[PDB]
This record gives sequence, C-alpha cells and structure tokens, in this order.
Amino acid sequence: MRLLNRHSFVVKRKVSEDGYYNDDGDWVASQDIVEVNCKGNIQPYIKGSVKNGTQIALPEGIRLTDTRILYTTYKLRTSDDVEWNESDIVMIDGHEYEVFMTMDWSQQLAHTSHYEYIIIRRDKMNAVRNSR
Amino acid sequence: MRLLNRHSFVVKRKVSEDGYYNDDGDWVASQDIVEVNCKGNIQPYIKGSVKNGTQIALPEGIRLTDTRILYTTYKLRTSDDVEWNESDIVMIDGHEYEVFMTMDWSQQLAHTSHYEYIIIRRDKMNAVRNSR
Amino acid sequence: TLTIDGKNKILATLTPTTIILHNVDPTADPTANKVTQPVAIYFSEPDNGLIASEDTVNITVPASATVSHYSLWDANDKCVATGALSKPQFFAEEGIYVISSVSVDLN
Repeated sequence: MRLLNRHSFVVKRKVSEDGYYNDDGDWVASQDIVEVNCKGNIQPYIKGSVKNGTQIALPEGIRLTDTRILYTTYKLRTSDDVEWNESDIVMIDGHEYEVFMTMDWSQQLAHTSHYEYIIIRRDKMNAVRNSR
Repeated sequence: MRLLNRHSFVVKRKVSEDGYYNDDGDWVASQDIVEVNCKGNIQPYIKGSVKNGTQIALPEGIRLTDTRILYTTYKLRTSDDVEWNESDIVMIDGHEYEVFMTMDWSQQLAHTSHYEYIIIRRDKMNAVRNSR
Repeated sequence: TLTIDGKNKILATLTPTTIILHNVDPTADPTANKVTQPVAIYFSEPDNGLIASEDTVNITVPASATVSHYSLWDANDKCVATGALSKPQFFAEEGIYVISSVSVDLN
C-alpha cells in the first residue's frame, strides 16, 4: 500500500551462500554480492534503552549509534547457522545497516501481510581480506 | 505550523568541519563558528531517570542538571565520527545545550514532517586551548 | 672519470626486471618488510648514461597497507636499486598505485 512504500532504498544481498573456512581457519564471506532496489518505510525504534542517533563519549573519542525499524513486503533475511546464509544490508543515508531481527507477519491477512526488521548501523572499522 | 514555532532560540553551528589532531596529539575543534536564528518548541523530557532541573548534592558542593526535548523543522546534527563533524549548540536561558540525540521523522508526511532532539545542559568547566 | 660510451656500455648490463614495494626503508635489508607481490617492469637501452622505463606499471596494494619505498630486482633475484616514494601512502582499501616512470643515472 501507499504508506508501506513511502521510502526507496538499496539492499545488498549476498546471493551466493558458499561462505567457508579457509585451510588456515579464517572466515571467507560469500563472494557474489548483488545490489537490488526495494521499497518500504523506515522509522525510529523507540523501546527501552534503544539508542537512536545517540552520541557516545569514550576515552578514545566519540561514536554515533543508530537503529531503526523497517516495514516492507520484501523478504529480507538475517544470519542463520542452520541454513548457512548471511544477513542482508540496507543503505540508509549512504551508510550500511545490518538486519539483526525479523518478525514474520506474512500469510496472516490478505491486504496487510508484511514484515518487520530491526536494522543497526554498522560500526566503523578497517578492512582486511583472507580470501584463499 | 504555529505550535511548532512557539519559541525562538539561537543555534551555534561549527560550519567548518576541519577539526584535526595536533602534532602533539591534542584535539583542535573546528575553527569557523557561525550563529543562526531558528524556531521550534522546547518542553521538559519526562522519561525514566531523566533529571530536569534536578539539584544534585555532592561532597564538592551542588550541581544542577537539566535536559529537554525540542521539536523543530530545522535539521540540526549531532557528532558523527564517520562524517567527521561536531554537534550543534542551542542557547536556552543564556546557557548552552548540546544536542545528544536525534530522531528522523522527516519525509514521512506532508504537513507533519519534523525532527526531535534531546538536548542536555553543558556542565561547568574551565577553558583551555591547544590551537596549533 | 667515465666517458659517455663507457657509461652506456655499463648500464646495458644492469637489466632490472621487477619492482617491489616496502613500508620500511629497504636500504639496509631488502629481503624484509615486503608489502606487494613482484611486478614486471621494462627499460630502454642506455643513452647519456641514463635508462628510463618504457611504460607505466600498475601495482595492486592490499587493504590497510602502507607503502613508502621501492626496490628493483634482477632476472636472478638480486636487489640492485632502492629509493623512496614521493609520499607515504596509506590505502584504506585495495587500490592501484601508478608508477609513471623511473630512471637510473650515472651522471
């Protein structure tokens, strides 16, 4: 419906699910990454000690943590060790948001079936590769 | 709208975002500070252990802590380590109030898109400069 | 004092063939502090006691690594030249460092 499609964002799904552990023990993420276009709705998540755009003071400097809730009809998936697949990524404001939680309301009713996700801004860190 | 613009206050934005670390390791804040005039609405923030105008008794004497919530259509920003910019300042009653939290409700609806911020009164301390 | 002809007779036998990049100064020990895999490089025949590279060389640097010096190696794994880069360059992510040209002088 109209309100469920107010926002348009990009989603990076690792289509391949062939991640494995090297002969040295390091983790190697699935190789084939694919970009997609999706539509949904993004709002701040107000609950308990959740931190939306909260500035954090540390001895090392300053951080910024954010988290949101997303309503959409697209089936995004989080990490699953039994099915052996990794989570998706959602691009908001040019930054990455990793899908951490999911709530399956699909197949409940005709016109109001949807999904809910809690997406957390990814922390800043340097990059390293282990590919075999 | 009328109720969103009941109050008029001054905002100090550090327009330049060229803060850096000296050759000695000290922090040097961004140089170009600019004053602006904005309009919004300020109310006390009632939630949990939040302290509005609460007197605090300490062995060293007495303190006063205050915090408020601000509704406005102006896009104020908090500190961000990835984008490398500092937070804004809001002058209330002649004292400084640093923006610590933000909630993005913009682009949601036509006539009711706005922003929410939690601003905390800055503590009293002496001044020191490290400028190179 | 060498003449131009002797200089040209000399430089023709140097035959550098590859280039490697280091982060620590390799003058004292070129075997250590390697940062990138060897890459091919080509030179022209000497003139005026000088040889210059014949084309650009694209070197791939791994993520989070730094490069500050270089070194040239023969067809038989011996270091014959060392030097410093224009800037110490830090790569946030994998990229290409472009070698515009390099020459060796006897003047």
